[PDB]
Amino acid sequence: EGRLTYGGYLRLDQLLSAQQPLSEPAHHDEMLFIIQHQTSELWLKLLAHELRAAIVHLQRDEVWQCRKVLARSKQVLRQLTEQWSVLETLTPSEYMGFRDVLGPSSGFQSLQYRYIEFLLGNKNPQMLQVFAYDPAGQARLREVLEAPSLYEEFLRYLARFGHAIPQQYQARDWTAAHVADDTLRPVFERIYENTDRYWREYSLCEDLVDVETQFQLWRFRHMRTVMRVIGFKRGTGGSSGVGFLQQALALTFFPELFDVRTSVGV
Amino acid sequence: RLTYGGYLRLDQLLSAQQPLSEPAHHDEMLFIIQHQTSELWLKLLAHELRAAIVHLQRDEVWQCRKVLARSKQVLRQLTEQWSVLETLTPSEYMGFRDVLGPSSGFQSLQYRYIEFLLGNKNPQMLQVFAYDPAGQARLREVLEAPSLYEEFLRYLARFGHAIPQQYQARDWTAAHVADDTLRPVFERIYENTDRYWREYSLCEDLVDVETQFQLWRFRHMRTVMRVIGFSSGVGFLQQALALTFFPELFDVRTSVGVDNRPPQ
Amino acid sequence: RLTYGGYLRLDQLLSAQQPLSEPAHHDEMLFIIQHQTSELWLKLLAHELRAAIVHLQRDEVWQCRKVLARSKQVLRQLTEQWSVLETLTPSEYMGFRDVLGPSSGFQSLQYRYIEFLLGNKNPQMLQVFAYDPAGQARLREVLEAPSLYEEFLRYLARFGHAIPQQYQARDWTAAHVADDTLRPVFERIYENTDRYWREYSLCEDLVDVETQFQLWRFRHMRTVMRVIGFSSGVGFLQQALALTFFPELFDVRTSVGVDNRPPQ
Amino acid sequence: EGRLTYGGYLRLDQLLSAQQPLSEPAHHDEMLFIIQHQTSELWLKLLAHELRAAIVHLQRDEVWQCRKVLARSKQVLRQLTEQWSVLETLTPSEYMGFRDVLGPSSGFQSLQYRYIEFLLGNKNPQMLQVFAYDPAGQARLREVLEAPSLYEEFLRYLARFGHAIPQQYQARDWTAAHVADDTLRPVFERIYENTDRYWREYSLCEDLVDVETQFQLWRFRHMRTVMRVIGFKRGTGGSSGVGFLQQALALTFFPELFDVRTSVGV
Ligand code: HEM
Ligand code: HEM
Ligand code: HEM
Ligand code: HEM
Ligand SMILES: N[C@@H](Cc1c[nH]c2ccccc12)C(=O)O
Ligand SMILES: N[C@@H](Cc1c[nH]c2ccccc12)C(=O)O
Ligand SMILES: N[C@@H](Cc1c[nH]c2ccccc12)C(=O)O
Ligand SMILES: N[C@@H](Cc1c[nH]c2ccccc12)C(=O)O
Ligand SMILES: N[C@@H](Cc1c[nH]c2ccccc12)C(=O)O
Ligand SMILES: N[C@@H](Cc1c[nH]c2ccccc12)C(=O)O
Ligand SMILES: N[C@@H](Cc1c[nH]c2ccccc12)C(=O)O
Ligand SMILES: N[C@@H](Cc1c[nH]c2ccccc12)C(=O)O
Ligand SMILES: [Mn+2]
Ligand SMILES: [Mn+2]
Ligand SMILES: [Mn+2]
Ligand SMILES: [Mn+2]
Repeated sequence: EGRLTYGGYLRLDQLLSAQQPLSEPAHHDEMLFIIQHQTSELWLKLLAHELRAAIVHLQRDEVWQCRKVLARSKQVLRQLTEQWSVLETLTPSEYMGFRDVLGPSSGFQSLQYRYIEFLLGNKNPQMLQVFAYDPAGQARLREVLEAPSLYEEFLRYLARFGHAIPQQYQARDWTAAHVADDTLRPVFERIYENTDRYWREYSLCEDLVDVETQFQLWRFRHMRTVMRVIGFKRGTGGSSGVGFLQQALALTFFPELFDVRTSVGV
Repeated sequence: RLTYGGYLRLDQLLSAQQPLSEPAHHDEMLFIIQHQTSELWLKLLAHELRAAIVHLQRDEVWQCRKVLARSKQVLRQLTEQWSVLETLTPSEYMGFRDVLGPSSGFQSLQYRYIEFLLGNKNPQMLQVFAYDPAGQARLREVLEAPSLYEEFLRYLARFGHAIPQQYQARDWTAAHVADDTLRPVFERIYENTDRYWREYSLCEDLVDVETQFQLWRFRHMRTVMRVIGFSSGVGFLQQALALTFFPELFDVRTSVGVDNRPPQ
Repeated sequence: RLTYGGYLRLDQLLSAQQPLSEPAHHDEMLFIIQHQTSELWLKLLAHELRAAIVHLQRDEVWQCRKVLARSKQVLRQLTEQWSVLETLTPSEYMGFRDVLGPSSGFQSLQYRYIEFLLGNKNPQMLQVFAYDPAGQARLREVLEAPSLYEEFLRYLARFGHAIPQQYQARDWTAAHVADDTLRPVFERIYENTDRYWREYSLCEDLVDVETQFQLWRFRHMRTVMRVIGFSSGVGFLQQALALTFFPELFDVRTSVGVDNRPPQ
Repeated sequence: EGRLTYGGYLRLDQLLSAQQPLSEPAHHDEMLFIIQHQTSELWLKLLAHELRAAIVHLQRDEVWQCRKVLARSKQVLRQLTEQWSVLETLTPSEYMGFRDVLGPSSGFQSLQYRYIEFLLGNKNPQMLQVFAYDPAGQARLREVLEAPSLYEEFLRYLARFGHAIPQQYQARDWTAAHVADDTLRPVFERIYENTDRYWREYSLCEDLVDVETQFQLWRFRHMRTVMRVIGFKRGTGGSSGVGFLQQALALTFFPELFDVRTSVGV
């Protein structure tokens, strides 16, 4: 159909022909497994689309626009987090009926997910290997890898307005994951200590805290779902499974924002 | 097949987002993805509802309930996701709505499948799918088969319930009409849950499914209202809220009351 | 004050659940707690909405938005919690509904406060609170004061917007009537968000608040429908869905369209 | 008003006069702080009410009734978990405006919460000390402490139907928290390996997994909220704060149910 019809515009012939279970005979629960991932991948694509715009707004000092885009980003992350409730209706007995059809593949190979991790700041050049089979996508990942993260662009925004931001944030090896910077503590303390004056900065700090918290919630529900489905069995990717996902919850995108809590109003 | 992206056919899935606006409008991606995620969930919902029907045809109560439990969760995601589209403002929509066609989800085959399966049969709807004789035939099969509700009634008939003989054979293509003779049947079930726990649990599962479906319809309407404002249009969506899949289940609420409980 | 239970006054709070059924019916506790949690949330909502009004009176936009953000979250909890009551079946309710009085949340003072604050003023409602002259007077104060919406309009008037002079002084006890002269005002705001971002963001916050409130009304109605089935009754709840707090905000959707964007 | 009026039935004069902020002047955000806890305490009271009934149903082999009560229990836990989203709008700058008015009190002193923990199996006789000031409530906690938990009643249910349940579960020191029992693995493996036959047991196992998962989600959101409000500052109760809440996520009510995942369909 033409791009002006409902199905043609949405390219449903292509979208709705992408569900191909491998189990033989076809296991009833494999459709859920596939759709759970595909809906997530679509939301991740939208999330990346929105986050990229949030970065551009920050670079241009467009605060309200940045916040609006981040508001939608939070709603998308919330859908990604809420949907785990569907997959939790998948029991170990059902999963073991087709887990074998799956190869040594895993979410590790999710290009879109890695894209988000990179955009938020959890850079990992060593992650470019898993996508060696695909140079095209690998290239797009490299771009974000070599560019300032959402968090670093926020720091650059603060720098443009006279905040005491270290000179290194003007230019450095962006491919290296951000490391907790103690010198940023006084910067955020000032913001939280005078919110009427630094309302723009204050609102953005809380938006970032919201984003990270929602992301961690996604990681937690992910881990808990894996736990109830495969328990402590090793993952098809090669990790310890739950153990590895448990360590992921220890990661932090915006450490200084959480650390400042300990000194606010001291 | 062997890799994450290969198994999930992501090259195909992630190349299905093609905005028409040019210069490309930032908010068109949301418009597309909002529909596509919904279509994927609707496909899963049909997959599960078909299984629920099979379980009823096999007198498999707990299995039917488990499948319906997942169905409720899928309907819940479809309902909750409207919150994302609510961030689409009139200012943003007016920037790309002009390049879009004049259709809506009214043209969704997957959605019509759900309506049909639940019992809201409409032979006239087959016309809109004339362009697709394949999907038209696939939809006609559901149209000619008993709905999820009618299969529940047939299940009840197989176990002593006073289900009218008409439910054994009739023109299933016609949408179910409220049957007052079913009132005593549901009253007996709700008035003796200790004995009719299977039937009672299924009745409540159906009420859950319909209620969640109505919530989807309401959130849909409220989202459309805040985007384009106020048959067809939002008026048609308002009328959809007056539709009911399992009327007798809601009607029985007004007459249940016999107390068959033992000494307490 | 010094201890957890003392500070939260739990001895008082947790001794307020007194079922009337005897023998006590297991499901009456839910009925009570469902109402009490809602009343607590409504109290917080009034607390926040009052603050939102103060911020508008002080031209404090970001503060108003932050308070409204919390208000939306409170309304969301009030809406989501209906899922708990949906597990109350007709079979269970018929076991204790007889000992209950003939009233409903229509008699909720806290709820009426919210309706009034949002603009749905009704002097006649003061009568139902005649038994409580104190609460009647506290409610009358909100009745005689500009609503959250009218304070938003007054804020707009202070900054060059073509707000009618009538909004400077009038009988606030009367519910706001749809004003077509406000259409060009909101069109200008939505057609130049780069300049009117403050106004644009507040307009959308109000649409969010009203939409979430309507979702609460809908879930309320659907829950009542599945418990007791189908002016007064569910018919009255159905009519409540036709009420609107900020009509002009929804109406402008049908006429926005001027494109003031720079070259792109 | 009489118990037949709306306000009289719900005892609103008493319920709505229980919000007494201590800050001076009255801090705007203290009302949220109080109401957030009071709504939670009301849901916890309902949860305990429902869980007690679930236990009675299990003792009487009333499976569908038990499941229905657990379904409502899950919905209540979901409300308790979802509401954290309201409290997350409370920033460090707002909280520090009245955190001082609060004494050395903490959720540790929540009798209703401890009641739930005990009912689920996380027994701790040493926790009877914190409620020494209140012998009345302390007594009610002791009852559940000395009685079989929800999980142990499930095991006793399985025992009544011929499942290979250890004799110790017929009578033992219930005040002692349940310890992971390896001998239960074969019992749950059999259930998950033949769900058509053991559908009753299967459904109950999944209900318990649902309950524990939802409870852990509550613990996680609790911890994340504390993290964004007070950061890594020590709690008013006396613990490390986030660190302590982090260890709480390591606790498990029904270990055998999660451990069996590793051997299901081996
Ligand atoms: C049956 C349900 C699921 C199970 C058992 C499961 C299991 C796992 C395991 C064991 C890992 C660790 C790597 C390995 O050794 O394989 C992993 C990683 C990952 N999974 Fe899941 N998964 C499930 C569903 C999902 C869904 C629906 C998504 C959404 C697209 C997803 C996204 C991811 C991602 C993005 C990683 C990489 C994380 C990182 O590098 O931190 N998984 N999964
Ligand atoms: C802001 C975006 C949207 C607008 C303005 C809109 C508008 C409408 C309107 C006016 C109708 C009534 C029938 C007609 O006149 O064509 C309709 C129906 C429908 N729409 Fe929406 N829609 C939007 C987004 C969506 C999304 C994301 C979905 C999910 C796939 C969806 C699904 C449907 C369905 C399934 C019907 C058929 C309902 C029925 O036959 O009762 N729409 N839409
Ligand atoms: C199964 C239990 C419930 C039933 C059968 C029920 C029924 C009704 C009915 C029939 C009305 C219409 C006015 C009237 O005729 O009195 C009403 C109004 C109302 N109810 Fe519900 N209700 C229930 C639970 C609740 C709960 C838990 C709340 C939360 C506090 C609540 C809040 C309200 C409010 C605020 C109104 C006034 C609405 C308005 O004036 O638009 N109800 N209820
Ligand atoms: C401003 C928000 C909050 C903060 C900063 C906070 C902080 C803390 C901290 C630091 C602890 C550890 C013990 C200590 O050293 O004090 C704790 C424990 C606890 N809190 Fe929270 N809390 C908050 C809100 C809530 C709410 C709304 C509830 C719901 C009633 C709650 C329930 C509990 C419970 C039940 C424990 C005991 C847990 C256990 O023994 O595992 N808290 N809280
Ligand atoms: N972060 C929350 C609360 C919030 C709204 N506006 C704010 C401004 C500043 C700080 C926090 C907020 C939200 O985005 O809803
Ligand atoms: N890694 C998962 C399997 C898996 C989860 N999601 C996937 C998506 C595609 C392929 C495999 C997977 C496991 O250990 O069972
Ligand atoms: N029908 C809308 C556009 C639209 C809504 N939903 C759609 C789905 C697909 C394509 C277009 C649409 C219009 O008036 O233009
Ligand atoms: N219908 C609700 C409540 C429920 C659970 N089990 C039931 C059995 C019978 C009737 C209602 C129920 C649910 O599915 O969660
Ligand atoms: N009005 C209902 C009972 C009821 C509903 N909500 C209430 C709140 C409080 C007291 C009673 C009620 C009846 O017909 O009896
Ligand atoms: N109203 C939505 C979306 C939004 C965020 N910021 C905005 C600014 C202007 C208009 C809309 C928005 C929200 O509050 O999340
Ligand atoms: N545990 C999920 C899924 C479920 C429903 N019925 C079941 C029966 C057996 C196992 C799991 C289920 C729920 O309660 O909704
Ligand atoms: N323990 C919390 C204070 C707290 C949270 N909830 C409470 C309820 C009552 C009294 C104190 C509290 C802190 O460290 O800040
Ligand atoms: Mn059979
Ligand atoms: Mn009768
Ligand atoms: Mn000022
Ligand atoms: Mn005009």
